Amino acid sequence: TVQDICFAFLQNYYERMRTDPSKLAYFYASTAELTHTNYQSDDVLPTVKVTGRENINKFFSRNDAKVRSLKLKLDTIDFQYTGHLHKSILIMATGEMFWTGTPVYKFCQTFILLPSSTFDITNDIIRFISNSF
Amino acid sequence: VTVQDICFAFLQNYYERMRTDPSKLAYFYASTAELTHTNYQSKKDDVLPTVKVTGRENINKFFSRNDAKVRSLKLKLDTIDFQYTGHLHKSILIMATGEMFWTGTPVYKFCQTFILLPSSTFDITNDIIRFISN
Amino acid sequence: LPLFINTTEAEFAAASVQRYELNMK
Amino acid sequence: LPLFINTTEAEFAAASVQRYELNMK
Repeated sequence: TVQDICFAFLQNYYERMRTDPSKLAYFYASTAELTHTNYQSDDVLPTVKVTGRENINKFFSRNDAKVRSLKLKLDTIDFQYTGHLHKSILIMATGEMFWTGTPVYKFCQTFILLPSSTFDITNDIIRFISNSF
Repeated sequence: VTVQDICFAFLQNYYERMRTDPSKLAYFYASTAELTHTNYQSKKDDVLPTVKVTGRENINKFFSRNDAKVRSLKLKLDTIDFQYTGHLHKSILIMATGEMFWTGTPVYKFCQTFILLPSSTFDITNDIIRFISN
Repeated sequence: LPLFINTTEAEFAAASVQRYELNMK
Repeated sequence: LPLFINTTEAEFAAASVQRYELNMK
């Protein structure tokens, strides 16, 4: 089911990040857009835009150690179909993210998956959410 | 006109259309659009449940049935993120976050995501809101 | 940003404290 | 679900307490 694809995708995405950041970029389309935690820079963090699989790999690889330390509590998943022939999948996740020894950050993250049996990430945006109070 | 410009205009126009006429909201969606929206029909909680609606006619029936409630929607828009996507990188992915309420209600934190597909104009193909517990 | 849409900062502030009050109820 | 990914829950609880202590500082 589509719910199964989404859950599997999310689990695999974050887990591959723990195991090898230098291979993460291959789950992205060649022309993918990434907006991710700016490791090169409060209950929010700045993000940075990165375009294309080569630059996405340079990003994850330069930040390997930090990327490997990423952990989360995944609270919610929403999905819809989108794109050409309604065959792509739009996914929104929310939860609380942290890295080894850091406080938690509330986040929302959106992906779009384009069919390659498999899918390539064409879009990946994270946004941190500050407390109401 | 810049992509940031169109995203900001899109969001402002979308929420204000809720105030002015819920029965015409559906005009801004593609015929086959997917909506996941606040479930106004559902039966304290700082999140609200949502419901899935597909296709412009169904989307119209949903907004129209909830006309009075939809007209009372208010928000503080905190953040906007965008990227290009889809065929020839001409579609636009937008994510917004903020705090939403209706006349006389408490606030609810939300994130809402849209996909805009070009026709000069764009049609909404996807619209998902998720309420976030603080 | 932030942009108040269909509302004012004051109306928003009221809804916000309403939430806090319920949270503490 | 919620689902803990790359972490346990106790580890999450500790990170959450960290945020709470920062909020009140």
